[PDB]
Amino acid sequence: SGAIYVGNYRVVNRHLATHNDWANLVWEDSSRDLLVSSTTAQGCDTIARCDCQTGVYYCSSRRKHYPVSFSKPSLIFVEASEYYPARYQSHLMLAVGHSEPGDCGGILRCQHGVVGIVSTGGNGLVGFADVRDLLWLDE
Ligand SMILES: CCS(=O)(=O)c1ccc(OC)c(NC(=O)N2CCC[C@H](C(N)=O)C2)c1
Ligand SMILES: [Zn+2]
Repeated sequence: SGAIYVGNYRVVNRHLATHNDWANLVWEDSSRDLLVSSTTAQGCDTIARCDCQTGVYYCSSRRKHYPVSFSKPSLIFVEASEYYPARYQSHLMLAVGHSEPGDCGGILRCQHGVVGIVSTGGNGLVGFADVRDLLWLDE
């Protein structure tokens, strides 16, 4: 679990969105596993606007942060789950690191701010949904 709070927006994994997120829907994209809902309280998180390929992510299944080197956002094949059929997920960044399904939502950050959230994983792999291209999160 986990979310990003910036301005009047809450960014979460689309597969973990609540009834309240869908009732206050701003934008969603199944192909990216992202959903953004509106909030009444002001968020203070900062979104990175950069091309960093190194950062630190929070891993809840270890209660620890880990440094990662990650690939540029791209279309990557993701095996079927109870949430989605087998498909290509877009804007996904892959890295070597520990992750379990419940780690989705953990923030990945670089020196410029929030880069994305955990969205997929594998055997010694962790994948992050990028949010740096969503310029409207700041206006
Ligand atoms: C044996 C567990 S594992 O295959 O290593 C593993 C580690 C980590 C994992 O998530 C961090 C997973 N689960 C997933 O990647 N997904 C399930 C939830 C929806 C995700 C999506 N964006 O489509 C895909 C499996
Ligand atoms: Zn950066």
